[PDB]
Amino acid sequence: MTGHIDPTKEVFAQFRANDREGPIHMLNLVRLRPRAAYPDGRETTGAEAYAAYGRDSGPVSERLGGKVVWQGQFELMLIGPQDEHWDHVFIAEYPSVAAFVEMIRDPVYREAVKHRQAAVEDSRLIRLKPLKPGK
Amino acid sequence: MTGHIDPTKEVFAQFRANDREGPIHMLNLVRLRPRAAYPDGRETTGAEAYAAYGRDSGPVSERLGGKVVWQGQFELMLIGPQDEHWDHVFIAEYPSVAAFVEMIRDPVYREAVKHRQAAVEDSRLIRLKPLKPGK
Ligand SMILES: [Cl-]
Ligand SMILES: [Cl-]
Repeated sequence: MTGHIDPTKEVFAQFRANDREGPIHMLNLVRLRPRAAYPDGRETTGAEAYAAYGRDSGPVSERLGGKVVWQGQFELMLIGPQDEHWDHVFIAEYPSVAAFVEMIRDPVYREAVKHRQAAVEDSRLIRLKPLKPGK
Repeated sequence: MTGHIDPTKEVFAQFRANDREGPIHMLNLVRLRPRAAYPDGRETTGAEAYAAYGRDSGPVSERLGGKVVWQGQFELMLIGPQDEHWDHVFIAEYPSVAAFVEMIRDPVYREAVKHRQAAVEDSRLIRLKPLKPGK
């Protein structure tokens, strides 16, 4: 897959534009590459690289209010194409758009994400407003 | 569009094949038609048809242990293609694979789902095993 790894500048501007007060839930669908694509040639698995991203970004996220509020192990694409499969599926909550922006501006995060860039073959990051589960 | 609306028979077999004990979380991503595509030709919005699906399927789901455990309003595809957007995004929990199979076999559900078939332009239905949110 030549898939989607990073957000575009235009769409991130849209993210920041919609700054309504309230938590944001970030649904992540991540397909990891078998071999990590670092610029230096280093040879490691996508999983190992994604782990490093996690290890190094965790504290920044935690400090600014991020928390993983749901996580699941992928078992089956019951409706959808079979070429779609995800290795990590989770929802991260942040208490504000501003918290998320501060995370992605953090110098420590900006280094950690270099690992994500090397790790991810394809992904989705869907921004949602949480609802009371009654439609 | 030619999206994915229903599960294929082969993939549903795989779903039933994996009958490990424990709840299942079903992540639904649903894109609705502007105009519902029933056999009748009747004019209703996709939203109206999906409403009817929910209305008539709710009791069956409830009776067999189904519950919506998380639900969100789509705000932005931050990472991914901009043509991907979803009108309904939620996670339904069932206590077993069998509970879910009994739902989709229920004759009341089998009529309700006709509304889903009319409503949905494209969708994903991802089966997950819930994890304790620590990687
Ligand atoms: Cl996130
Ligand atoms: Cl479901």
